[PDB]
Amino acid sequence: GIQGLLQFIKEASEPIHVRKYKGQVVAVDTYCWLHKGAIACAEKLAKGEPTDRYVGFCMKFVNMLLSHGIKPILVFDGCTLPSKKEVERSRRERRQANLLKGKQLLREGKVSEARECFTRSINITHAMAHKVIKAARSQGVDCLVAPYEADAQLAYLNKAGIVQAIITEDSALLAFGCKKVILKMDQFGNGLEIDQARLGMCRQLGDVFTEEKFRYMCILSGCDYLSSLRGIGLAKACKVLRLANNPDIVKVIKKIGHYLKMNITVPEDYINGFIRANNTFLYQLVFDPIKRKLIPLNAYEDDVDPETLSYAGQYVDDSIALQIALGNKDINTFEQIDDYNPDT
DNA sequence: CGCTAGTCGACAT
DNA sequence: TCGACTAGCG
Ligand SMILES: [Mn+2]
Ligand SMILES: [Mn+2]
Ligand SMILES: [Mn+2]
Ligand SMILES: [Mn+2]
Ligand code: NA
Repeated sequence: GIQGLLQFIKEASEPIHVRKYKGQVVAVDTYCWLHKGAIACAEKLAKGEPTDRYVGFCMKFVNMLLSHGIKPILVFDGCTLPSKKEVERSRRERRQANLLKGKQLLREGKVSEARECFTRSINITHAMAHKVIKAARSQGVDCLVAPYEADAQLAYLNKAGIVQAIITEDSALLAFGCKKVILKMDQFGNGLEIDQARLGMCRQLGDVFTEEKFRYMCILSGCDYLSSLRGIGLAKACKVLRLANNPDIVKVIKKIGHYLKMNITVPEDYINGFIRANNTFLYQLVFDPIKRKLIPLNAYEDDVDPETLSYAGQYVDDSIALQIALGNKDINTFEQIDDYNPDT
């Protein structure tokens, strides 16, 4: 959701081929592939007609990784995150709008236009993802459903040393503190890598290459958890953090118009939103696959009360988190759609 | 120049 | 699940 982030830090990126990670473990932001896969068969998906074309699309990529001796872990988005509800609403509204329009264009005969609308009405469901999971597993590929956003789960797997890199199209994964992200990776393995440790290569960040400041910059520029103040993008957010001296980020935001020589009113709820968004990048719940439990992405500090962090994912019993992670529990019916047992 | 909001692009015949 | 582009605005 950090619009314009990749161009802005392009200096820190390197063209690569995934051969680099041969014999290592890479995690995949699989909903990216799913959304790409679904475009080919949008019409049938919109009409409710049966399709599994998207499964073969994802499997091309999976197969390619395996051929180069990469051990992929496919990660899937799970339950809805309240911090993202506004964005979830606008996406839902847009899908609905386009689906209706396509249908009306079918009673018109304009199949060309109707196709353009359907393709923008695509909704990726757990049922669709679960078909990819079965395909993957049958080829011995580890799959994991995040309890909430795949984003934080990926970050967690990268930070824990479980995977060495993350394949995704979402550059905001860097604000979650991923070490290595591989973007724009094509079907042949060519892609664009950004390492957190090379963010200092990026001249226009100044000293906003440190984890905490980089996160603040991303949030300030406007992210999925929190719309920016009007007139603030990456460059001005970066500028505020460069020029600001005070460590207390709240006191800096309150006087943000000062650092920028702009008339910017900062509403009281914006500070609250900013804190919430910060806490969401930091403490969004993930599933530790080794101990098989729900944990915050980072350990709680001595400044956060975990009781107040519902918006970052509510805890559920670990036995339930397990069934979700294995893909057994449908997200929504919360009923068993499968009974895969990794032990046996 | 930097930011915004709208648009449109991803598939693959 | 997202990103790239662009014309217009300050
Ligand atoms: Mn849940
Ligand atoms: Mn979703
Ligand atoms: Mn994201
Ligand atoms: Mn995501
Ligand atoms: Na912004």
